[PDB]
Amino acid sequence: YWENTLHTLKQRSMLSLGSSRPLVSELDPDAPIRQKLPLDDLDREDDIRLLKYLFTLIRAGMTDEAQRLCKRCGQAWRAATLEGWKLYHDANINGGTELQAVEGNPYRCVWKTC
Amino acid sequence: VFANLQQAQLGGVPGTYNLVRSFLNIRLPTPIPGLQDGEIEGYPVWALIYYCMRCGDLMAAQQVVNRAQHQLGDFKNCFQEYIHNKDRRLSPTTENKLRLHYRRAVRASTDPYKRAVYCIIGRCDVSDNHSEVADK
Amino acid sequence: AQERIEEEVSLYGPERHIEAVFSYLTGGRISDACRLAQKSGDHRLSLLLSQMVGSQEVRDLITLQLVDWNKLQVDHYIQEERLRVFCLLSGTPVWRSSDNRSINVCSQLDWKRTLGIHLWYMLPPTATVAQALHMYEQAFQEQEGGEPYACYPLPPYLEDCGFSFGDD
Amino acid sequence: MRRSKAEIQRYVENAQNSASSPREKSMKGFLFARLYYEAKEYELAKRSVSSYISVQERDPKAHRFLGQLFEIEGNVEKAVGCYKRSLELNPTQKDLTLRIAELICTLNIKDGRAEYWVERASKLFPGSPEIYRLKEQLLSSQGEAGWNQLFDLIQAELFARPNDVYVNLKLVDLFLSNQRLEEAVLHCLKPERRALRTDIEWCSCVVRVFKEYLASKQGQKNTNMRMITKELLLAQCDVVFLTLSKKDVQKSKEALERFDQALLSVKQSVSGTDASDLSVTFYEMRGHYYMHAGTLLLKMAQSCEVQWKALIEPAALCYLLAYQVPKPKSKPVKGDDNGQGFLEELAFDRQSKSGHLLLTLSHGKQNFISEIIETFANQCGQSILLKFLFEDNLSMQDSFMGSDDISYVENRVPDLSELSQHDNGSLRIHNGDLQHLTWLGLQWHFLSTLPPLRKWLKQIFPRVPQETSRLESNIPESICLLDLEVFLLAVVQTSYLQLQDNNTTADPNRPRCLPLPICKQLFTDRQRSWWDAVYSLITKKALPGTSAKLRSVIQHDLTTLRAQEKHGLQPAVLVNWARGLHKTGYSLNSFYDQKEYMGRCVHYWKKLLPLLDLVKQKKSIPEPVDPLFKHFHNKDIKVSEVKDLEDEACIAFATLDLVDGKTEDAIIAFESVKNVVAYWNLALIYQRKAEEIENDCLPAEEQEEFQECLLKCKGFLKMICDEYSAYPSIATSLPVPVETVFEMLDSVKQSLGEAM
Repeated sequence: YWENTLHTLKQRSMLSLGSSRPLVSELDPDAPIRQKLPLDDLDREDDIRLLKYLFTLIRAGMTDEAQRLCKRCGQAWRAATLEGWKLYHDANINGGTELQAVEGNPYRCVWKTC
Repeated sequence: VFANLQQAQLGGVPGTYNLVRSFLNIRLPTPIPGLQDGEIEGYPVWALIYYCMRCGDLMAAQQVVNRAQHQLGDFKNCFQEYIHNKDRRLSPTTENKLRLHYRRAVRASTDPYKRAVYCIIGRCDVSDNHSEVADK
Repeated sequence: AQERIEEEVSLYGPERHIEAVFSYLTGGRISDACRLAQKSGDHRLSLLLSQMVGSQEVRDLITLQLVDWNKLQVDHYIQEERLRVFCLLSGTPVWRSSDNRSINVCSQLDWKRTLGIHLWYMLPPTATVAQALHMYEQAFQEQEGGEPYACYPLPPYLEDCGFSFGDD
Repeated sequence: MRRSKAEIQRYVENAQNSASSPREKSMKGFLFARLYYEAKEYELAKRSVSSYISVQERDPKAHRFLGQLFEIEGNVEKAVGCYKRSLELNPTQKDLTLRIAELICTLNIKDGRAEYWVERASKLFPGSPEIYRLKEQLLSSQGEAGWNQLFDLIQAELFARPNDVYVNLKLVDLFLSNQRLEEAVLHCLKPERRALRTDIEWCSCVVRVFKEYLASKQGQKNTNMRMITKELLLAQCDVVFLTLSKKDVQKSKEALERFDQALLSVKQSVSGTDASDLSVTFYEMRGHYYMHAGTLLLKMAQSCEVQWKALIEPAALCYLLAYQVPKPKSKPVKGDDNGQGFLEELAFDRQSKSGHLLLTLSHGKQNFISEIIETFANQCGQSILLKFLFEDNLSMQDSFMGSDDISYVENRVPDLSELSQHDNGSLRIHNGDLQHLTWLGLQWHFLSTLPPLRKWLKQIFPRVPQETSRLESNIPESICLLDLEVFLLAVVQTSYLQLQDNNTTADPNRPRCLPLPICKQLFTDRQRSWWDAVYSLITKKALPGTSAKLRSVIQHDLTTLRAQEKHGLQPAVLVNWARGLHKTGYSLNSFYDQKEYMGRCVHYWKKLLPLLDLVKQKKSIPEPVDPLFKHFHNKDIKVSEVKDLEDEACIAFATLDLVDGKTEDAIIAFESVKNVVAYWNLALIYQRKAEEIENDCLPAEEQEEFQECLLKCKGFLKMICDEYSAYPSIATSLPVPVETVFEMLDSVKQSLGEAM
């Protein structure tokens, strides 16, 4: 992913030309959405298609295939973000029992407020 | 040709050879990569021969061969014989030599028209596709 | 850290948003930090705070993404801002790449905040305070004959004056 | 630089005007010094870094920046002073050592501290000619003694760590400049330079030195000159191979042209009744050049330009030529054995690669090689391929083959019996090359002929691994050949899966297999780290330092390899691994290895059993959460395959019973299993029992037992024949056609009539 963006950045860095437009700073999925300046309509369309696939996979109630596609492509940020509205499973009473109270957070109130 | 009229990037001119040349100039007037020998008035000789073969104008093909004197190799006589023979009689030894030349060299050029023309002349395989799979 | 953050919010405000976020991440606050973030326009950090509070899966995923980026050789063009905020999120003070790139977040400020970050983001929450302080000692001392990657506890009036110290 | 100087100057001016705080200036003097150095304010940066050092005497980065600013300005004394202070406060720093060395060299005041920093930088990373040129500029103040000390330090660093290839190259260049051809030749002819012949620049320098030696000393021509020329041509071939493996085309074409010119000159010099090792060397180099031309043709075809499906003919011809080129039969002429071994190894590797490429590109056609030989064996075709390779360059007079005549020379047919020996010989060189191992595994999987992985590991590692043959363990310091084979099968399957996914994403017109330089790396960072840790454990323990991390990675990988902690894995890949282990056990005859394979398969089946119930209940399919594996949806198991998986598990249990010895238990298990493979295994067990009975004495009493065993096996054979006649899918489901069944039936009906 980000092949065209990387090529444009390389051209701008090696020849001072090839980025006569609102360019980006970093190659992160949150950098343009934070700087409020987009880039490449083809990349936006590909991201829209990937989000369509993620929505079709999540609506069915699946997560394994979702993270599989995330690891295959490279957009696991959505799967990493969609894991904050959970809650700890307080059931551990000793050390021999497996640690299952690690998923979730007590800040679900501020999460749903945001 | 009738749709492209006359005053539109060298329109159709009366005569079979002139109509074929006008159709070639309408389709691809620029020199296609993979040119050999010379050209007829700056037009692709291989594409012209392919268009003449596809149209079936054997007299126009003969006219093109007669016009391409120094713009081609030593296969003008073979082209003339292939055009004049309805049963395709251009010497079995010459046909085998052309087939061997096509199987050896003419197998990766950037000229699909020239490749198809050489394949048709040498009588190789049963189907040779280059760039015709496009709703045509 | 309440007094520290309440005297530091007056030194860094709107125009100092980068250093304000850095101080918030080094302190480990949630309430006023998320309030200021949602008042300014920082929704990514507000959404990621809950995922950071517990569950090291997101941290491992971000570390794997950083490793993939270092392998693809894009850190030369990616600014140090995202790298250092990802390092602060993971818990490491200094990150070393395969291209002689050392991204430091400067965790040698206050030993209390350093130990808090090491206990929260660095070490898992299932580690006791004894193991946490042992790991901190191995960090700012030596484990196999390397360099200390932390700070040494000193009196507050002693940190004001400089002393001949090194990375040995 | 990323920010504008004027912009950052305006920013710092606004920051100083909005709140002029000397306390904040002193506390951020380091960042202020960096900003001033970026905006070109040396005095302001120096003042800021001085205030920062005065308020906090920590972090040698401030002293380093102050020394850099002083060096940029002009105060070299204070610059080198701050640099030495920073390097003494810090443990070590390559940049600091280089800066101190260059400052001392510019000041022409040689001291011991600079030499100590240079030695530390060499112990850290002795690469790059910068260290060599700094040592030269430091020791040039003495002269002959300085050069002797430089050579001694270079030799000491090379003995400490073999990584001074560029240093040796620059030393040879300095010798050539100072007119030391004999010393350069003596340094190049060292026995330790054979392992360092993997650098294009070093090999080119060696070739140039040998050419200069030949041009200077030409009055003699004996074994020394022959060895010099042989080493020069070997280095040229290595340059060609490295330039082809690289991602460039221009240098590869230049190296190919140089090699063609050298081969033409060698042929012209040999053409005069010569029967020695020179002819064998020329044949081996011709085969290597043919393989190189085939690789170049494949690379230029796999670039979305020409017809990749039509460019197979010249590559196939070159591979067939390199395969038909024979190998040096022992030693033709004694003397060049040190080079003869490398030549034989390269010939074996070239033959194996050419055979694999031919068998993967022929698409199962045997007449393809004959058609290629018939349609490409003339001067016209030779000139055509030469012009296509060298881009309309090097004609018949420049090529070694253009001067001769082609009369349809016969070639050799690639055979599996020879390819097995070629692979066994190439594994000794591929020892430690995970990419080469994965490539060979993929080639053999595509060829549908899997050699014994036990013999593979035995040929790879000549020694016995530490604490091998372990079924279930929890110690990372105890790997085993079972886990090694499991990991090899897993990485081969994941590479095949990735290649199939890429082919389905791109276009279905992709070739069957791709070379290693085209496939680049066939592993991941964690996989390479685990392979290095396994290699270290085989070569006895790990290196001090990262041994803890290596053991942790080994344990984390073994937790998933030995099916210790269930983290989520697909059943299809595990079933494939179990089938591969069963095939490897059936291919061998050892009892202990077969027992270990059966035990591992039974453990895998018992670990998969709790996962088979989730598929019948219509649940979710697990996936590998570790970044090690890359398996996806290409190897999946549907709901209707649970019965087949249970039948395979029962067959595995019955085979375990048969290998252990409980023949009655294996027989009743196969009888309970309602599969045709179960009846086939029952017939096989009956035939094995009959053979074991017949192997002993055959008087007049065991004949009844032999006859009843023959009848028991003939009953199952007849029922299998009836099932096959009722449904033709029985022969397809059985791993063996009806031909062997009919042969065994005829053998039984012929042996039933015997009377001892």
